[PDB]
Amino acid sequence: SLFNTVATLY
Amino acid sequence: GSHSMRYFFTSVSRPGRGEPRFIAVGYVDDTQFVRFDSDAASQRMEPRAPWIEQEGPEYWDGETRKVKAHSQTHRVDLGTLRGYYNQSEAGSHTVQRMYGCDVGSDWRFLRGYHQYAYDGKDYIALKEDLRSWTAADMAAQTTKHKWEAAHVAEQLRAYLEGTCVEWLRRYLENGKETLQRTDAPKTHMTHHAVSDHEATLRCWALSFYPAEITLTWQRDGEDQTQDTELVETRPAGDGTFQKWAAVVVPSGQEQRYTCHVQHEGLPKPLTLRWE
Amino acid sequence: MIQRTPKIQVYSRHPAENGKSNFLNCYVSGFHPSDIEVDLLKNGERIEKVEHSDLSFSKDWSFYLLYYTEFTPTEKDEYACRVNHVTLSQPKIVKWDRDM
Repeated sequence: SLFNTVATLY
Repeated sequence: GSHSMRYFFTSVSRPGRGEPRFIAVGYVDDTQFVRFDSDAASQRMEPRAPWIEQEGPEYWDGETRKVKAHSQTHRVDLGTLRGYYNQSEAGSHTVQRMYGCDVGSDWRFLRGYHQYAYDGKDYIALKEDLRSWTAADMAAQTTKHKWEAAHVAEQLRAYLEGTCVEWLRRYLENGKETLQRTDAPKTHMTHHAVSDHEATLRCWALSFYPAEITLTWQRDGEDQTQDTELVETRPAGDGTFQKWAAVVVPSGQEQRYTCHVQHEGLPKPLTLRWE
Repeated sequence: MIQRTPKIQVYSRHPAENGKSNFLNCYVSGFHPSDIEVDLLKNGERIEKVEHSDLSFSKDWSFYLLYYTEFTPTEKDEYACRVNHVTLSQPKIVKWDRDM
């Protein structure tokens, strides 16, 4: 199951 | 023994040809189980192993939701990086991301990973302690500081040590007959004459799982590493793997050479000789 | 920017036996960037129904793909894989050999 909270570089 | 779950994401900008391509794949050990392709019709996370097909609608809806969010994240990131490196709007660039977890023979947390690349090289990676970052260059030091202040490590650590390992455990048991199997290589040797005075001995390993294997040749018990033709381990297409190793032998010298095979599925390592 | 040439292997799934159904594979690996053209050829000619695996990559970031198609080998038919990539001055053609 994927990670739920993937953040942008910026 | 040990097991792993890994997700692999690829985003490729296509300036003046629409949205960037985004491809996501999931693996347990050497078996692929899901995919998402931005250019496909479904616009959903899709099954690629028979054992994940029995996850219900809440699973597939949830995975579709998360992978589109990953996709949007990466779309945005291609722009950020183009600015960081002062690149033109016209050129195609690549971002890759990989994360997941390893468990040991106790199926308890062993190691976590989260790695990020731009145009084929390291950009930023989460270190082993899952608490700090390795920035590959000056651009990535900006990201490092951003990610520290937003506590990105903390969020990923909780996933990699907890939920990642729980889901890996669940897939292992639900796909027990696929994932918890070891298929020993079927091995044999071929002999072919290169001329009147030289022949090829090729040692074959076929239909094995997992992909991890060692194939070597010796001459009178001495390593032939620099004189062996060794191919990369390759998929058969049916979820098993193949590998071969060949040597050129002067005619009459066949009995001097031995091929040696190590694999998880063999009770004992094998030593094969021609006649 | 980084560019790596594809390694190319052309082989069958099962030991090749004349008259028996099989799959012909072209495995391309170690390349970057991901844009790549791969064709399977029968007697010089592009095979129409060819599928491929989902794009994935190794520890070093280099991409790998499996291209494949059902086939029934014969004594006389010749098979090859034809690959193009930014690293190649012209398309690389690799012939299928049954003991490789």
